[PDB]
Amino acid sequence: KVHGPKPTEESITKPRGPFEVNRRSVSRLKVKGFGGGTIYYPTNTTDGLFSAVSISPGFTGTQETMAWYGPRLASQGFVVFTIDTITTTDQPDSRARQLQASLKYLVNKSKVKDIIDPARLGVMGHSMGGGGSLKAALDNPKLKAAIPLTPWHTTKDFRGVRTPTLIIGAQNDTVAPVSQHAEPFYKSLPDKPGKAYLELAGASHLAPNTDNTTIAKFSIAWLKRFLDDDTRYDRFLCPPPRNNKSISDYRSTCPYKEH
Amino acid sequence: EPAKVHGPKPTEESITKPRGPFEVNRRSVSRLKVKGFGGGTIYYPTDGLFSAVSISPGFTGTQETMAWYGPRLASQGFVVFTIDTITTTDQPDSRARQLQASLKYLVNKSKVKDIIDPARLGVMGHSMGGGGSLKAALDNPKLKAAIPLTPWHTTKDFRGVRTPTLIIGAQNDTVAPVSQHAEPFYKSLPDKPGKAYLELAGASHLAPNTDNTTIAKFSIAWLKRFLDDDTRYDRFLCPPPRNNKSISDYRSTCPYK
Repeated sequence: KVHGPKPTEESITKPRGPFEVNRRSVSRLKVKGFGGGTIYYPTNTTDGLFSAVSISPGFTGTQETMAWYGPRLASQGFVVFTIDTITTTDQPDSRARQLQASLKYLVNKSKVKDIIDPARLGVMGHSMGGGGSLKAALDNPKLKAAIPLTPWHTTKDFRGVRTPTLIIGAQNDTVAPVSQHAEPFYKSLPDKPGKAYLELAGASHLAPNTDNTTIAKFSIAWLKRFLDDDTRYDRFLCPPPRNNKSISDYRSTCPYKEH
Repeated sequence: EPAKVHGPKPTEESITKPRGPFEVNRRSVSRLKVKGFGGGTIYYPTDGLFSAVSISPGFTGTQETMAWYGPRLASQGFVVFTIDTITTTDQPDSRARQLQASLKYLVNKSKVKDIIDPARLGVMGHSMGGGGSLKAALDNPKLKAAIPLTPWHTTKDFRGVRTPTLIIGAQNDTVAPVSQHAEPFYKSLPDKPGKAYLELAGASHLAPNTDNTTIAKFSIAWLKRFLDDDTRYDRFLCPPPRNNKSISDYRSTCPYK
């Protein structure tokens, strides 16, 4: 149950995949467990069901900070929900619950509920939202993928996360320094079902908030591989990338075996 | 993988006695012989296998604060490890890892490993150690029971804990006030596989550090029911207790099926 043609380096790095994207706003006034958001979804709803991902911003951030992920990922055959939080000062564990509440809304109530495979749901988030994604995955092992972007959390040990997790760090991050956040998070994760750490060379904490080919490629491959079980994307992930000036460090538990 | 039926069919009397039916022996584990925790004392019964439970102290506390659980529980047919932490100021999430390290030592390396059922492992702990027990269960869903005693943690949301959990609070606790620690922890836990909250009437934060018939009865019933799958002890837990002057509040997801 896969979408799109056989991928190439060229296809996965293009700003848009093969799907046209529609959007629907969800008002803060119409939902309770999070702050509303924007749903980006493939206009072609006549084929198979799609996997879905919710994406959280960080502290003081709104969905505007994450908007680029909407078209970039939805155009690859996903439903993508860029959420706002109840308040912009919500902490990571609250962000976790808001991510889960947003997925519940998407599958139970939203206008696109019947185009989503409710068994194939992921989380992503920036900064405290990335901390939130780790805790959301810890608390719901049914989640099939997590992508914490320059994550920040006071909890450091995520050994209980059973979800395939790609942590994206920023080498020169001073807000969530990788030695204190991304790296301990990654090292704590179990060997299986699959993890990776991708560190963006020369990047700062805000790198996730603007179109980034490296973030896009690896996030598309991760969601394809783990939400869709699409092994045609394994080639992008394993063996780990080499000779990439954008990537200052990479760690993995390649190969990732279907079990 | 069959359940255990250690000891005689229980009664109110049998479960409230300080010393249960099994003879207790004890072995020290040196701090200098382990790395993942601070050593401890293993209490174990005198041709079957027994479930095992590790027990953490709280902040600035040593195993002496939890020593009474060793005989009281081991005499009911359990291997009980009262651990020390690497330092007395270790934080809850570190205490979680030390509880898990202590269990791994028990099953892989200890002098009592031949009598332990490695499939049936639980955690308990006081205060920060009770926060630790919640995090240990969050992180290892194979654990079959958790008993956080007057727990303290900064993390409040344990909805990801898949282990049967009995939280014991103290009504008048000012260190880990129930409204800020035990109650939010309990409410966050999932409905299944089974949870309970027992609040000790008039009790302070230090209630868990002295022989307490209520703590003992409910802890024995919980470990029997969930580490051993010994449903002969269901009767003590469900329906919830009533008319008990020692219990100022009780919450459950009875029945536990």
